[PDB]
Amino acid sequence: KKKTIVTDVFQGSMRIFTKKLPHPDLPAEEKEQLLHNDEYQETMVESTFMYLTLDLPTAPLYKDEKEQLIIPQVPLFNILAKFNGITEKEYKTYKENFLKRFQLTKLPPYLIFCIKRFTKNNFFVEKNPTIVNFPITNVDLREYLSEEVQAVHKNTTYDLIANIVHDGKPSEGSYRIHVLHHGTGKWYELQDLQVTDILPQMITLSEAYIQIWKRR
Amino acid sequence: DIESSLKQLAERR
Amino acid sequence: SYQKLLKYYVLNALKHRPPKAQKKRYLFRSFKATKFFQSTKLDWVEVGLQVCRQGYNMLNLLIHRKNLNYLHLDYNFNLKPVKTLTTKERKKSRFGNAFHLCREVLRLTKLVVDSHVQYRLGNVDAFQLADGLQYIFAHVGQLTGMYRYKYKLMRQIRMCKDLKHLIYYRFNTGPVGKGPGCGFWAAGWRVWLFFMRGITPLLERWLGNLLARSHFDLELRAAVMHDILDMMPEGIKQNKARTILQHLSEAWRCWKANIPWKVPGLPTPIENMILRYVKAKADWWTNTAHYNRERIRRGATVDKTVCKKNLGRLTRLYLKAEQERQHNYLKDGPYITAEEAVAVYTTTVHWLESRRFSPIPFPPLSYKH
Amino acid sequence: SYMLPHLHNGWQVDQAILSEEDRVVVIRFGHDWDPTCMKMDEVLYSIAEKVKNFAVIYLVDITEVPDFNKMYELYDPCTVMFFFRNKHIMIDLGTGNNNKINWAMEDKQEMVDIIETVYRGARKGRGLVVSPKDYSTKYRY
Amino acid sequence: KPLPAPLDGQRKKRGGRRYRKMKERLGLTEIRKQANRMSFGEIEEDAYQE
Amino acid sequence: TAQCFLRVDDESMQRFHNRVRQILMASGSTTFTKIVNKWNTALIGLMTYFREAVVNTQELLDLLVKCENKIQTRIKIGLNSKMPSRFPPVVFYTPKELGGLGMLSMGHVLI
Amino acid sequence: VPGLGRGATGFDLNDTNYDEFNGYAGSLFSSGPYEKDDEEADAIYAALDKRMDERRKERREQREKEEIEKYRMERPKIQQQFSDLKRKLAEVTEEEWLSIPEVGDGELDMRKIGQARNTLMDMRLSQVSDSVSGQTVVDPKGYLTDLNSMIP
Ligand SMILES: O=P(O)(O)O[C@H]1[C@@H](OP(=O)(O)O)[C@@H](OP(=O)(O)O)[C@@H](OP(=O)(O)O)[C@@H](OP(=O)(O)O)[C@H]1OP(=O)(O)O
Repeated sequence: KKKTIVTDVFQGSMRIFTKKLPHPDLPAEEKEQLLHNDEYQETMVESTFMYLTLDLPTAPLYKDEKEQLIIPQVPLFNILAKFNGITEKEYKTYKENFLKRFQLTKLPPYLIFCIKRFTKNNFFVEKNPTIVNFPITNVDLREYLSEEVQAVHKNTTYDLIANIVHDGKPSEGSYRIHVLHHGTGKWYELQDLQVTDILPQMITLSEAYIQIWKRR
Repeated sequence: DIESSLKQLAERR
Repeated sequence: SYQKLLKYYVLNALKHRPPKAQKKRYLFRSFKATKFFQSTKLDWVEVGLQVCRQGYNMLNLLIHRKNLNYLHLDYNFNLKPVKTLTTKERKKSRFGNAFHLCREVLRLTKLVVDSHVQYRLGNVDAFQLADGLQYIFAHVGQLTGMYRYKYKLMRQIRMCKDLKHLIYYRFNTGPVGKGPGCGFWAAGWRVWLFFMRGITPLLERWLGNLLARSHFDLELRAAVMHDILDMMPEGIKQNKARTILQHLSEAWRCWKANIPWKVPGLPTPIENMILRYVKAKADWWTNTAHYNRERIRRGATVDKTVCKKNLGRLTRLYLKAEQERQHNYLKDGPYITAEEAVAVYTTTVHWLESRRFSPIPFPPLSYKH
Repeated sequence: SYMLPHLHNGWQVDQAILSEEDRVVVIRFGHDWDPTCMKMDEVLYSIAEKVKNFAVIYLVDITEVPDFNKMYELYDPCTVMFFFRNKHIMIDLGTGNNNKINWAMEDKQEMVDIIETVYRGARKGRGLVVSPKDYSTKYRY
Repeated sequence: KPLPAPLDGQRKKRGGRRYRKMKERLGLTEIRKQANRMSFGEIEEDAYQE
Repeated sequence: TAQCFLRVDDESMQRFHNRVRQILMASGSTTFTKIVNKWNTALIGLMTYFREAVVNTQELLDLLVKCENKIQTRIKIGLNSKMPSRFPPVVFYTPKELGGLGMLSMGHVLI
Repeated sequence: VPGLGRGATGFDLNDTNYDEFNGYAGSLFSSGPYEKDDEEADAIYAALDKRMDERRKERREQREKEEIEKYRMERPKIQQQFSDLKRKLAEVTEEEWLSIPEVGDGELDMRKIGQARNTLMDMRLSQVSDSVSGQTVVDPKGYLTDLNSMIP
């Protein structure tokens, strides 16, 4: 069934602009000659995304000389920049290079962000400690949609309603959730049988792992 | 000087 | 012996895998197709003697090619020195296990062929010949020094002895008692042929070769140095290599100390390469520190340097984690909720009031004690 | 890397041994790729400038310079050789042979003490010196 | 700083005079008896007090 | 009314084994006298703390005899690289005032 | 000049060149009387070896290629990992190389919310503590002055 409740609620349409790349270990003349091969150009691989996988920037390693904490801080719009349309994130499989440009074409009623924390390095798995600075009451995605696409959706203002947060080391980690209780305005943190009343301001401080936003 | 040894090491490894 | 024969039978029947599809290439057909080989019909004893002679000649050629004239090989394939060996000569005489294994194989062939020629001369009876073959195939380890050069061969030897225990105690029933007259050499001959099947490719590869014609950080540092100095102007790299090495060491030290590292005059490509190198070395450093701590805590044998280094690494890692924990406390605020804290405070004040506890005053200036 | 100076022929070696009169000449016979040589050369670079006053270190490739293989019994993957005023100094490490280290110690202080003892014994006049440690047992527990 | 080249000059050429104050600072006349002594025969204090 | 069977916790046994290992590794060039003094102090602390539990715990007794054999071994190897078959125990257990190491014993040693 | 020109006397057999199996590496007949007949013999024997390897050549080579491809994909050599930065490092002017020095030399503040919550908890604890009457406290300055006066 092409249209289920899961697809009707969470699935959206996104336009993948896959641009193949020549091998970097080639002369510049051959590099530009491969631009006429009609293989290393943007393609139309537009598909459906059930969730958005946001990739955090790597940890700053050395702490900044400023008085700020060693914990890195990145705004929500900065990680939500691979889907702006012009940003070109490198994709390199075995003996091949790409430039996967992403452009959203249909915004689902409930948007799912899957922030990438745990990455497998050469020896173990490291959890990215970057803190995402996101608002919890107004996010406008109109700038991430094509002009012919922006006209279709009247509403693009998203409110965060769910926030799954992972705490601790990658192995002995724990999962908690911040849920927005409608009817009221209270925000509640649930961890197993523990239900606490969290303040709306403190949600952005924790390491957001998964996020559910409502389009209104 | 250092590069001469680096090339020998890379070739042999 | 029965139990071990059953053990090896079961092991063969269980470790057995179906044979894999081939293209059916036959070695001897290819040999006949070339000009270097010719076919004839010969007695088995004659070809046994000829093979023994050819093996002796080929071993002589291999010995003399190394100019090791101080080692003499007899016709029974027993290699012995003729003089006290110099250390240089002793190292030159290290032929490896392959040469000795081939020599002992040729010695076993010499034994079998010599027993057969002894029977053919008429000195011994055919029963004596069969019994001698049984003894040879049951006492390869004693008659021939094979086990030292290939340890696995020892297993085969036990097989043969087990097979002897299987045959003798059935052969020696009734009127026949213990004696040297039992000739039944199918089992040991089978076992040694099956060993030869396995070891033929190894000796062929050795002869073809002989007749032809932990420290991840150091390697990481060397490789990044090679990569940087390749992309380096020739006329400037005299001292810039040392400067960038000093920069690499400083960056590693700065990461080890949780202090900012930002060289102003360093170009951003070299800076990014240094950052990547520090990241990789730090990942390896953390992983090897954790692995060494697990090894030491488990009880593995370690020297002082390892423990000292591990302690240092762990110290750095634990202070990194403690700084992270302090910053997390500062960011996420107090972990105790306000109402939780006031509940604890009310509990404490109720306890102390119930105890009628008088608070301890500031150390009095005229304190008697 | 290997910032320590290298000798590319026997001539470089045999005037390097005679170049130093008040400093102990240290020669590492081996191969850079050899890991054990890598450990020793890292240790030497860690102390290359610490012993600049009374010692000097040179790296010699066995393949590049194979003339000393027979005379110095250079059959190990790596050896360390100590000279002073054209005379070799034997060190009694307790390993059986006193002519060459033949192993890579991770602690740089052990090598510093070894070279200091060699210098003290060479300036005093003894051709054979005693290591201030026993290396027969690895001291691992 | 590089480690200075080890050397063994003459330990002392003359004595008396200031030399004595030198030792007085470090190496002054201690008890020099019954402190570095072991008393081969008997035991002081407890057996294995250490 | 009840019997309270005592034992030494495996954590304490591991601490004692680690202390013995530290004594063995931190020996290096130190005099045998100080090594034996450290072993004696460790043994005295263990026994004066776990008096009855040491007797009750068989695994602990095996651990102590193994560690004692290690300490003596260390001294022996220091004396000579070759293994001294039937080494005399008199050198170990003789009190320091009489020239020996003054080593305490917890295993069954037959002179 | 040989090694004896130093006037020294001794007081590939290297362990590296020796392997317990196959003995010492290196063919004993690397050089010798090589002519057209020797080349023909070597070609014939190499052809025989290739024919023998033809038994499982296709599947063996396929498995070898797959295994090496997966090994390289899973674990990349450090030179492969740093090749990207090495090539991105080429774009640098020679003037900047001389400029390399030595080692001789919106956004939300995370501290403010923590300080605010800490101050709130402190205020609550002080409000609760005001009900406690038995607490004792001395005047720091006053006590000190007395200490001052007490100095003989
Ligand atoms: O010469 P060994 O390798 O020690 O073998 C002998 C021998 O067997 P061989 O004839 O194969 O040499 C005897 O055999 P008999 O001549 O007496 O038949 C006898 O074997 P039995 O007494 O079992 O017949 C003996 O045994 P033991 O060592 O128990 O005296 C042992 O044979 P095993 O090595 O098979 O035991």
